[PDB]
Amino acid sequence: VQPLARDAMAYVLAGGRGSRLKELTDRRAKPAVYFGGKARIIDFALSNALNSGIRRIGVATQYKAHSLIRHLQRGWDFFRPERNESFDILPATQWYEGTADAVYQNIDIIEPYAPEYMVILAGDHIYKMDYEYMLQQHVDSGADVTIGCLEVPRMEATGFGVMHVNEKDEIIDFIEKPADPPGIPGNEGFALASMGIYVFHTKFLMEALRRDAADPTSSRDFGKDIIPYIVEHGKAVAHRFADSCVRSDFEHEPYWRDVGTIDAYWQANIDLTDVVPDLDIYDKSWPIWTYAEITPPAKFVHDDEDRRGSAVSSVVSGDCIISGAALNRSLLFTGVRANSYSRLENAVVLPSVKIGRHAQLSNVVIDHGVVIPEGLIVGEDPELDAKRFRRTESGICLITQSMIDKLDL
Amino acid sequence: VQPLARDAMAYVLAGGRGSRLKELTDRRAKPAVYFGGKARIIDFALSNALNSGIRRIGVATQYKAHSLIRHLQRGWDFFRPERNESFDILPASQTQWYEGTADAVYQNIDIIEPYAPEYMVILAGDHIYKMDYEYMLQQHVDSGADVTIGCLEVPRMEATGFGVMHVNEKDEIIDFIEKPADPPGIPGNEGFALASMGIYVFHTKFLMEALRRDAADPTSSRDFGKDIIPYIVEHGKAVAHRFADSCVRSDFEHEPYWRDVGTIDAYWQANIDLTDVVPDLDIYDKSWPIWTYAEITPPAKFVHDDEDRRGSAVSSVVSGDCIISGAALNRSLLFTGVRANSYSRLENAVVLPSVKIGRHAQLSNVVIDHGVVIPEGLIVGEDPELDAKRFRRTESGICLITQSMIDKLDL
Amino acid sequence: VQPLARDAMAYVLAGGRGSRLKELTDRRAKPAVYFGGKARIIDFALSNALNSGIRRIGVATQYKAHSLIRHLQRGWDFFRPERNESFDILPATQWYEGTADAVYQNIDIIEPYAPEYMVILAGDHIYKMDYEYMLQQHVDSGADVTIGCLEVPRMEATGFGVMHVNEKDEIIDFIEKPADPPGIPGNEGFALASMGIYVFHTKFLMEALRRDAADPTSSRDFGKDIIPYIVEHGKAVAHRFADSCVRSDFEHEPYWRDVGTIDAYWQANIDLTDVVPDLDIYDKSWPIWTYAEITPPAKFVHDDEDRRGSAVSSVVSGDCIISGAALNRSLLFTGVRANSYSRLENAVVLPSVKIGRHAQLSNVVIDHGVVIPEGLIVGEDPELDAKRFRRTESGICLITQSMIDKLDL
Amino acid sequence: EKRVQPLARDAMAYVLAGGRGSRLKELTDRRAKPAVYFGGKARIIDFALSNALNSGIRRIGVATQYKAHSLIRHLQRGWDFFRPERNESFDILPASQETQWYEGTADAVYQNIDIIEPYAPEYMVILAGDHIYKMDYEYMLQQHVDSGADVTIGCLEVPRMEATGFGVMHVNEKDEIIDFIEKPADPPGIPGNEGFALASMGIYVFHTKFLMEALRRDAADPTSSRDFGKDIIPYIVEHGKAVAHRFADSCVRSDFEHEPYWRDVGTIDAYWQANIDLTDVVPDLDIYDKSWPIWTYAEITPPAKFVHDDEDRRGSAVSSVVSGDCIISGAALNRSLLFTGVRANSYSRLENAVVLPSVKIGRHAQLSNVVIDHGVVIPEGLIVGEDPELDAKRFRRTESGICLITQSMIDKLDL
Repeated sequence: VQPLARDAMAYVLAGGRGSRLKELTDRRAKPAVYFGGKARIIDFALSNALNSGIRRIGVATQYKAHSLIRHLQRGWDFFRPERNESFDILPATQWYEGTADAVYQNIDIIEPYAPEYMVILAGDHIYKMDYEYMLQQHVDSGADVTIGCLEVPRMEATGFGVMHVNEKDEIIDFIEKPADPPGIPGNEGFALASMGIYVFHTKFLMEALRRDAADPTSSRDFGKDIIPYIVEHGKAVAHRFADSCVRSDFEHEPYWRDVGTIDAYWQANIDLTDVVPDLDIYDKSWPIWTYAEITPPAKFVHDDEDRRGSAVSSVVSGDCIISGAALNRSLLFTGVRANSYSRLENAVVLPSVKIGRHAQLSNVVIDHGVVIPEGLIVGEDPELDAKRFRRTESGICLITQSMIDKLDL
Repeated sequence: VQPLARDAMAYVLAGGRGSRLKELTDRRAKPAVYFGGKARIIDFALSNALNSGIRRIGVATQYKAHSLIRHLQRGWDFFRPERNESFDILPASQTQWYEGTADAVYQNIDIIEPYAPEYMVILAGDHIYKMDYEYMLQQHVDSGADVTIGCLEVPRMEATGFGVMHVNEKDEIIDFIEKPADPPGIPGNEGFALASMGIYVFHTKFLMEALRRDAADPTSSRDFGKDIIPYIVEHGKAVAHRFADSCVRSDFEHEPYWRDVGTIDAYWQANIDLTDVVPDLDIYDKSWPIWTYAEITPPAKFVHDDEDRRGSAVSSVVSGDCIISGAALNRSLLFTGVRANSYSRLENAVVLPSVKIGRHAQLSNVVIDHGVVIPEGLIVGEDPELDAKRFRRTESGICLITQSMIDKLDL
Repeated sequence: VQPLARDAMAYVLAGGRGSRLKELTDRRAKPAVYFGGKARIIDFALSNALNSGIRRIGVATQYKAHSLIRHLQRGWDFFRPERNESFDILPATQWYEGTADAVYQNIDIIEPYAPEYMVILAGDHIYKMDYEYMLQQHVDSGADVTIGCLEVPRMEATGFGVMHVNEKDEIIDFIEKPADPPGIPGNEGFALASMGIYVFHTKFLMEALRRDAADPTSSRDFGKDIIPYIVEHGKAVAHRFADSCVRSDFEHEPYWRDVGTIDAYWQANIDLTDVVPDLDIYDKSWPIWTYAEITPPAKFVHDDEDRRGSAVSSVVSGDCIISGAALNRSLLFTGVRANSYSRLENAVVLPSVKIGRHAQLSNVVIDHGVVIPEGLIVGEDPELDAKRFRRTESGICLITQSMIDKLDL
Repeated sequence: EKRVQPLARDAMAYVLAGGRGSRLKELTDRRAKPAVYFGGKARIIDFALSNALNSGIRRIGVATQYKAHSLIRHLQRGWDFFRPERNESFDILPASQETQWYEGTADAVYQNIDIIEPYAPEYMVILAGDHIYKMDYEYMLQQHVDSGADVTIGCLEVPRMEATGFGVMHVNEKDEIIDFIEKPADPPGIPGNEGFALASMGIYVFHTKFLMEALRRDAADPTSSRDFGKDIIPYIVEHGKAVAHRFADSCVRSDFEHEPYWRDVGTIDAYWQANIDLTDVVPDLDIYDKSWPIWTYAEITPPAKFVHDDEDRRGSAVSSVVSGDCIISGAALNRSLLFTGVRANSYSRLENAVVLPSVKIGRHAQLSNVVIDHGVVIPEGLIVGEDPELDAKRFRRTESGICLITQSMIDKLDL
């Protein structure tokens, strides 16, 4: 009779340590990692909730949340309770004992709002999805939990929490990374991979997590304790990402990215420099909100036979001054200073980085605020680079300031 | 002890047609004209008021002000009355419009009175400059003047096109002259003259009766520069305040910066000079920021790198949400949202927001109005007689391009 | 599945004079008249749009617009275009030569948004409605216009532009203020009363308006020209208020008021003093947004035999100081200051009113900011009362500052 | 130089808000003292924040600690209007920057040097965030640079009998501090005017340069309790120059406030008194002074509604202060102060009651000389203020007969 997103509350689990992103997540959680030239990773789930019409949002934080909390304070500050909206930042006596405990310790935050539906969201993935489709299916199916799932070729799901399904898209088994992922009935060769997105009726959810906290035997996680429990003792249904995903007209397939490794993080950002990227960051119909300040425009200067500031096949944010520096196939976040006779290629450059004169960097990820000393060469000597910085097996160097300062060169 | 701006209300006069900007001000008052890549002209005076600590701002607008008013509604929306801040947009009505710039104040006494400020800072809303108004506020009460007037220190040859302040040894105004052929020089500093910036400071009580006396005078032109100021220069006490004293000069600004941008060449030159390696105006300054209306936009993007086409910008300023797809930019300033397409070329171009450049177009020495769609293959800057017959072209060689003109050509 | 509000624009008509409110609207448009103790009239239509899910709103203004426009600038300032929200104030040859011209002159504001549906609203009524219902009837009905109608007893409708329908609620004729109004077939005694709420497909509305500006015989009005044009040539289906009205559990009937006359304005505000008011201003599930400031609480002072500052069976806003004044069956907006030995009864007191000592006013509407001189008496001399101020037949006095200024006797 | 621009442009206010409100007992059990409500809408911390705002300080940092959940949430929702590109900043700084908490009140600044120094403020204004007072810090800033002092301290001029509970500053003819004693049993006196002493408000103005010096060389010394008044301040009064700034010179008074207002509300009786005092005809604190307004977090709420007038119930407030969204239904209120959302029902009576937000007073309940905690649902027929011995056993009753009532005591309730 009315749209269901009115009665929904998005609960964002943003306690991801990153870990596999190494120094990139040393002083910040993975949802706080920058992506795309402007936003952060957590901005996609939050914008999905906003654009789906969900007016109540909770975000549970955990590992090194100081930068994430400050981002959510400064950027997602426009919710007003008297308009029936709310944005609750819910940081962790001591740590949360998992991710279902992240919902248990904040019952007294949710239950005052009395939402009828809770949309449990992973806050460390890049994707655009209309959660109204997932809410309608949860009501129409009468399930205890609806789980969003990717349709992935049956060889990529080997590194995924895979749900096996029958012909009515009801989940009959969950397997953590099966060696031979079970396929879709009548559509073998594709398996359903878990997105970490679950829809519950709130009364059912409050009861389920409460039983979990009364189980000293439990690890207090949705995927290892809660989700297997309804899969076996109850009713679980799968929601396919392709049904809910919001595709631009310049998007060639449903887009979802885990950016779990340094190589995957690098590839997802550099792919935005392509002629027609997989992710349309120019889409106005399903916009991504984030914290942004009014910045001066980007500037390209110098044009001698010695030095020319210019960008080619590149994405350049505002407040960037490209002073006699050559940029090719590079993505620059806000406020980057590149100085004369320097050159960057295949570089993901996080905000407020300064490139010293005569430096030459190839196939790199430069962390926030790093000052690259004058004349530094990266991407030329693999063994020297693997000694000075963190180098992936395909030649991408993660460069942090603590690596830079520990060089007598 | 206490700062004077706490008890001051900046009153910005924003009803300037800027007639000599021609089609650039067709449907837009001069304070609403875009400048510098992101801001509009009126944002400088308002940002000077804010950064000087003046928490009450009134903006008087006149002709074709819908786009200016919407800018003020959207960009300057953060003032809170219960924190003793206010931002009043005061368009003419609430019999015709404002009879003059002094009537612009007079019609709005009942807006000014409830605030009861002790000082009134009358600002021109159509100039580009940075200034700390507390210095001027400080000189006013220490001088006992009836009005303090902000003045540029310009060489006498260039002061001939200004309203010039004749000043004695105490910088007291003994005569005001409209565009003198031989401008009176500063005593002891001949060769320089004092040119009015249109910045005034009054005690609010003094100002209210002046404009009320001006309103009860049928002879009056109802204008500050013609009726109120020349009245004080001879019957009251008028003192000049020197812009060099109060100008907020960035460390990378070689001189006090003030631009009128009163003609198309002057508007073009002021914008295009921000592409210098060291510009006169520092748009990367944080100590005295210029606030404006801005939205979150995607970054600028450059695509294609062939021998046929290469998207790139050299010696240029490029705002966000600009897609430079196989287009070659040189010495150009692009506002937000520009789409430049394959095989096109821009040189010495000021390109206002949301302009599309079609493939194979080549434009040199241009000002392209907001939202203009340049047809594919158009050439500007190559045939002066053809460009002048097609567009508004200055005698210096700069074309102003509007969509009306583009729609008016088979050729 | 998708809510239709996501793709609609609410276009509020707020250029009304409210002439039978007399000096209450001498310097304000009727949509800017205060109502309820904190809000103004137009806030209800705007809140209905916001709560229905509509985030693109345009408000056309005309007569006495400054305080209305200043109200919209500072109260409805939280919309952000890059979140696909918009709020346009449209005071945009002289004025609006009608009401259909109010849209025609602002097509250049509308069709760039390219909304799929237009919801044309009257901005001078007090009501709570979910516009998703009428949108969800419009696109299923396939009509060229859905018109919101109140089902009123047939002798109330004599002041309405009345339409009658068949068994399928299809509008066959439109009669403006019928002396003997046509009743609904089958169940007569009641009639459909048009509320001035129109729903269109945007592409249809644009043509209907441009063909209405083509005809020179046109008064350029919806209800007078375009609306009767479609029921004669196109398809119109009425929509019943009771199906869409948002009623609290404490509102015993669908609430809608016109407050067209001073007596009707007084009545609607004073009825809020009831124990069980017809309008529940405490319904948080459909809240009315307005311009509001942080204000001090209400203060009640003095308690002697001669003076006692207190309010009984009244509604008192913040920043109100009831100092030795006795209030009874009154409603006070923010900022009122009633001083010692004064007495108010059956009074609607607009913001910032000052009641001097010993003043005793009864059955009045006091205009915004009026200073009541000490010892003034109203309500005891019906003959003297009509001579100083404006008295209705029922004996309600509207008091403005100008009436007080001219008071010798 | 200048001598024209205000010093506040180059200052940053650092609000210490990590206190426990020790003697407020159950009122600060799940709130820090800066988060305790005061006045009818605002919380205690809003006064120091508003003083900084209205003084011209656009850079604020708030250090939190003990049970900071609702305090931090209050700061996120209310104090959210600062924009860094306008040279404004509001930093919420919880104690997670190391080992457990902040070692002290000076540790709260040293742990956050990395946030302070990029701003590069010229002057540091250290504020206690648990006092009710209105003050223009610009007077203190300008005094600091004309004095050449190392630290300037805000001081209350109180009779020496009352200065026995404060940190007392011993000054000379030039109000230059000679000594500091922690709560002297017989405090020293001011030259030219003894019978009075200078008591520390906990307000310190530093040159940021030297403060960073004093804080870094205070972390690397295990002799220090890592506090300003206990460790930093006494160091300067000995090795440098410490000057006393008197609240009477910078206090912002209304036309309706007859004396420099400063309250500590450190106990339940003091807290109850400070709120009830607002119901007086001429209050000591003028909450209607719009020249120095107190900003806080507030929502659009419905008005206050009074209803019923029979022979035995009449909803009415007398000599009281009633906030919005209050429905006084057949309830009589006298000498009370009600925050937001309070629901008082028929035949109930309140006298001398400070009623925090969203309290519900049940029918026939009669309460006298009480402080009711936020959200407490008073059961029907409850009688408080009638039986001193039984009220003392059921609730937190003060030595002067004020009962603090929390929900943790309404549930635990018997004969």
